[PDB]
Amino acid sequence: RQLNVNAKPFVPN
Amino acid sequence: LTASMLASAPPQEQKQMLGERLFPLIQAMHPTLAGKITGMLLEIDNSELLHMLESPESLRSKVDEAVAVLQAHQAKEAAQK
Ligand SMILES: [Zn+2]
Repeated sequence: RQLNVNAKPFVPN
Repeated sequence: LTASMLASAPPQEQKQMLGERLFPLIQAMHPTLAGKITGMLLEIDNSELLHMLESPESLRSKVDEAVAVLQAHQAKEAAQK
């Protein structure tokens, strides 16, 4: 369990 | 959303497909940080992302984890940066 805090935000559609 | 629909599309687009199903749920928990958290989670195994989409406790558990790290990081960049 490792997460990237710089991941690009997702946007709904 | 089925695993079949997922193999039908290519990588980049598979996350988009998954994010659409994940967003509403993560949003209910965190209306403002929703976009980011979702983004952070979409870098995980789809097989497990598929699992979370079927297991709320799992989704929530992952969400709280993302929330913690997200804040600890930002807070870090605040004290020094
Ligand atoms: Zn950091």
